[PDB]
Amino acid sequence: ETPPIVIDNGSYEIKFGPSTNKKPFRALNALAKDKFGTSYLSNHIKNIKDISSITFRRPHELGQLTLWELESCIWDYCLFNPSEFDGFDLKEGKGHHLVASESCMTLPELSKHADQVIFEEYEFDSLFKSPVAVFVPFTKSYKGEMRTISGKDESDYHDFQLVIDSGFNCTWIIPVLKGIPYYKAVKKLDIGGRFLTGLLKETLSFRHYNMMDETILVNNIKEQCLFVSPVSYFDSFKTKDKHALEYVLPDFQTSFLGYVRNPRKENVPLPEDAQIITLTDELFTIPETFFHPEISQITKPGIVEAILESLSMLPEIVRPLMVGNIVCTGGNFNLPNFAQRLAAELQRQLPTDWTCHVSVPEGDCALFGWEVMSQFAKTDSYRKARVTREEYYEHGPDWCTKHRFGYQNWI
Amino acid sequence: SLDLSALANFPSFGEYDKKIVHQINTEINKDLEIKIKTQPPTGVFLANGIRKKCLITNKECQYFDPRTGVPYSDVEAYKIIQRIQDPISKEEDSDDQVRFKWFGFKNGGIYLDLSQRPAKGVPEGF
Amino acid sequence: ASRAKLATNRPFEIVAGLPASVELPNYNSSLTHPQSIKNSGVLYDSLVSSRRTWVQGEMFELYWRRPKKESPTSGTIPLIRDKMQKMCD
Amino acid sequence: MKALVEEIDKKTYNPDIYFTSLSRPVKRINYSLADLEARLYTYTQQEILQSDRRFMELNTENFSDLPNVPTLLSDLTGVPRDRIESTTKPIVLKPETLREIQLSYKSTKLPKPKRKNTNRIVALKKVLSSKRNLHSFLDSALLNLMDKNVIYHNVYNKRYFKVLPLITTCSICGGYDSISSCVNCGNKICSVSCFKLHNETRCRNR
Amino acid sequence: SKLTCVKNFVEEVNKLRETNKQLQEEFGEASFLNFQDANQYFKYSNKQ
Amino acid sequence: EGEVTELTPEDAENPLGGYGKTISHVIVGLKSAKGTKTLRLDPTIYESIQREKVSIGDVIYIEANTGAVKRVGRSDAYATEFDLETEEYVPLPKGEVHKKKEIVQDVTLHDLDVANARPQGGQDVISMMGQLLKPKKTE
Ligand SMILES: Nc1ncnc2c1ncn2[C@@H]1O[C@H](COP(=O)(O)OP(=O)(O)O)[C@@H](O)[C@H]1O
Ligand code: BEF
Ligand SMILES: [Mg+2]
Ligand SMILES: [Zn+2]
Ligand SMILES: [Zn+2]
Repeated sequence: ETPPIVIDNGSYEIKFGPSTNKKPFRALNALAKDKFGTSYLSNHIKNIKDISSITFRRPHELGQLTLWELESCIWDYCLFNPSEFDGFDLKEGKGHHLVASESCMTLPELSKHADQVIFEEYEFDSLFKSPVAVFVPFTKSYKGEMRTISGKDESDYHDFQLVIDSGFNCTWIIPVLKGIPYYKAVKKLDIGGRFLTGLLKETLSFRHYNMMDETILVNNIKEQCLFVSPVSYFDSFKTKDKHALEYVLPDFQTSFLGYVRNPRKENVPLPEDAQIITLTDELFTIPETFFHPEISQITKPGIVEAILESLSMLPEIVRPLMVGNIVCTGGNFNLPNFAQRLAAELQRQLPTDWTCHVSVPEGDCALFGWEVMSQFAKTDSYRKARVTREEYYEHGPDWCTKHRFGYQNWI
Repeated sequence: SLDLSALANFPSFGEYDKKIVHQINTEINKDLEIKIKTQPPTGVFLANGIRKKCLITNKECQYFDPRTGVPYSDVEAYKIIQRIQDPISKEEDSDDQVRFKWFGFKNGGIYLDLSQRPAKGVPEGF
Repeated sequence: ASRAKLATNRPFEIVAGLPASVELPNYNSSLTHPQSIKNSGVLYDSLVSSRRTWVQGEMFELYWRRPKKESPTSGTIPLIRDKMQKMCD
Repeated sequence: MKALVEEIDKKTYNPDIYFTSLSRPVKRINYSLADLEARLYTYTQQEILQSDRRFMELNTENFSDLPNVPTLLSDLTGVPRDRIESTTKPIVLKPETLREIQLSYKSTKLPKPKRKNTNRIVALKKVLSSKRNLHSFLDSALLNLMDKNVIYHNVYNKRYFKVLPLITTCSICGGYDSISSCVNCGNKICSVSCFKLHNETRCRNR
Repeated sequence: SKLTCVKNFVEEVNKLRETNKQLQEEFGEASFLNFQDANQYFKYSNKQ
Repeated sequence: EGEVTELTPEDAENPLGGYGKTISHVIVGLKSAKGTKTLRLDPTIYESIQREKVSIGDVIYIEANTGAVKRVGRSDAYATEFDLETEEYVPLPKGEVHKKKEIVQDVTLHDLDVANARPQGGQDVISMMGQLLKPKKTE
């Protein structure tokens, strides 16, 4: 007997840990090399001093985990090394129940490869993996603390729920019906954290000096200071000076990472040798791409279009309940005023009869997927659903990915 | 009300079969009105009142298939068309059943039954 | 040949001017808003094409064709009639 | 105030058309043989294709991966590579990677090896020695036409394209109080400073 | 003024109100909680 | 009240049903801060719409008490549709599309007397000529 091990293979950070553990760990799934060829791995990337031109190699080419080599390296580093990761150590893998996560639309061959390697090479006793939206309805099984907002004012899983999974790669609209996503109505919003970081790079480089290479600097900027307009783009643009902020550039002799200051608030003076970049419009004009892709000259339909289409493609009888039970998750949703604005726009688009209740977890929304996945893993539903090592051995390798987990079973 | 019974039929985190996807498409099709520009030709008669000639048999067409819109002369014609449809003859010697396949020829294509027994004397691999 | 060059990545290929694939069509997986066979007519087009081709195809080597019109070429019609003998249907 | 009597010419007058108009200063003329050739040979398809290519370019993180975009875009859309390379104007694994992994091995310490042989183990080596890119997977015949088209395309929106209103902002600073279109290429500007910036750096007709 | 139709409105309102009373008796304890059943949401929507 | 999204006039199911144009009900779609509603209107309300010159996107205001249609203006959403245009852009109405309010006012008896003596109704030329006249007190 052993508690299941849960790992969330993020395309930008990996959230993993034993089911008994309270809070998960972090693992930047990216192989880096600096200008002088010295290569950094996983959390070593956070330890870089030559920020300027560090190049990031990743296993997820386009949201699809293609290159196994670095995936295996990162897995082995995070699973084996106990010293950095609070003593957690996957001794040898055999006789360990593993619940994992993957991109909601993975190629059948890629999923076959994934199941084959994770089963034969790692030799786990049992394995489950699926998109986080599959685990989202299970939130009923535990007393979660998730704040909720309604758009019309200022048996261990929920049968009807709609999941918006906004991560590093892409924003997914995944409606799940009684724990199986309605895969023909699944719609992908191509906007995501990678795009948003690139747009930050672009607009910083246009308005100020060229920051096109300063990957970790712009990432720290994005972490420190972005927000969606509380009402509309016009409202934020009118008071740009009132809500203006300045970000202090990193000083390699004192701080490899920069930081943001609020000019209005009283704070310590900056040294005269420190270069400062003021942000007055890019704070809100960049996040507004989500609702108005024309702003950043993108022909794709936006988030409200995508959500309304996904609602439309659903069965008529169930779609109002799906509207009422929409839940938001992912790294991107943590940025302020995104959930409120999305709820307001969604209610404004829908007929007055229906009401939308939007619930987003408090705190860092990226960690929510790991939490709900773990709380699901400790339920009888996981015990019934899970597939065993010998049962995989009995079937030919395509059988598992084509029946147990992958989209192919339905479509 | 019947949709609620259909909803209970929907997969419930189990091992359910593809047939649901047909219902899914049924709901999906409801998204918008169909902007069919030009209505397809219908019926068994020409504009002058003369009966159409069967494409299968060259007999004068007697009936018209409302689902596919292919007019047919006789029951045999309809059956042959249906066998062209339903490629997997779900009887579930099964491979010996008439299996029409389409072969592309210079400037056009023809339907060929791979179960056709060729003339006596064909070599191995014919 | 002048038929519209199919948009990239369609789940079908245009063979002999018609949408076809080597594998058996999986409409249910691939189509969200399938037009009826009535709406498509692809089957109809295929059938007409098939029959016409069988009337005009390369199966048997062609040897005589009615000449596309005091030209003596009219007088050759009875000669070509007599050069063959008549046999039953 | 207002002219109650107007004189008109029956040739020039109609309600359809109202028109009025005025180091050597002269209109620029474009010696672009490519553009002239295009003119004689001939959102639009080219415009949306360029916008999509710009979107995909902006999505990618590392600058060194920029000249690998056209192959990926051709594989994803299905369009020929030469068409996107020429008509549209923009803006991996080696044994050395194995050596870097060997250097990366120094962090991991715990795992221990073993020995066995079978063709299953040969295939186990084969997956762990692929060294092939997502482009190879998409071009691979094992990924079927229906599977590929469903997975990439079906998740894209097909009927709704814009249901929020349309918001135009300054091309330099995003302002909206006043807007006008520059005489040289028709992109939209809001202020004199933005006009000077568009003329010096931005404007694309020069 | 003599042919006003107030009785027709009142009668139809009472027939609706008695149908609604029967439906409320059938449903039981009505609530505005988040719906997890199609039947419950349908009945609440019909009530409103 | 709200912003018009759709306006699809319908004719009678049979041409013999009515006279002349034989215009049946009109369907209008209004948008508010709390959602949208599709309304079915009388042909008289459609005539009022035609009189007020309402197009798609204009914020309107219909009183079921009398059947009077008012054109508030254009939505602020479409403010930047054209970079030079004379249009009174107005924000999207707050609250629900169909809001019922109880109005309380204090009116004098003399106010009623004046209203009866000098009514403001009528759109005839005679009405306009009387409107231009000074409001002299009469016994
Ligand atoms: N404090 C923050 N502020 C804004 N965005 C954040 C913050 N923390 C994380 N993110 C976003 O979350 C993304 C990573 O989310 P993650 O859960 O790793 O998604 P995925 O599952 O796609 O890997 C990053 O790209 C980043 O843009
Ligand atoms: F790993 Be993710 F959701 F891009
Ligand atoms: Mg994720
Ligand atoms: Zn400007
Ligand atoms: Zn210009």
